[PDB]
Amino acid sequence: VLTVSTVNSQVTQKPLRDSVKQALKNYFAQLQDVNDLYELVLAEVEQPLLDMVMQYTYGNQTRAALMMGINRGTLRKKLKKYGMN
Amino acid sequence: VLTVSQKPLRDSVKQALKNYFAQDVNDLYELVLAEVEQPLLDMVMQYTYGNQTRAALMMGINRGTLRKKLKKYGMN
Repeated sequence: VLTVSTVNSQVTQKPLRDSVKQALKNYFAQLQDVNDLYELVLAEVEQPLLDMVMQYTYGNQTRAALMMGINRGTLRKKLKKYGMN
Repeated sequence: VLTVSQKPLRDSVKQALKNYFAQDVNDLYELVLAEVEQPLLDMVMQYTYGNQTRAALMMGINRGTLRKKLKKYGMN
């Protein structure tokens, strides 16, 4: 269960989606028109995911793709997309 | 651009994967994706007050994809 630790005014522990809700919330007030919010968020999440995965598997695509649950082709598509290849 | 009150959202994702990895995986992608789509759909839908037309435009996806996803997370 993906969770994130944090420190409040005085330390705490909420799921990942919360951080997402906050960023989205914060983002809206930041406006004054959006048109590619999806791809925008995906990228802000796929890359860190890729890093963590690739880091674990010492860049071993195969062993990495097997972890995320996707085929090598796709993985390569994303890496190349985020220029990590 | 997507940050939380002041670092990027990606940092949270990275830490969440850090604590998680600190424990095997088989469908990590979907795991993370759902953890990101639900709140997204939810936030956008609430933002456009249920106006799926504005929502899809805002997200950059067709009405179908939006209905598909919303339905996927029982947000229908």
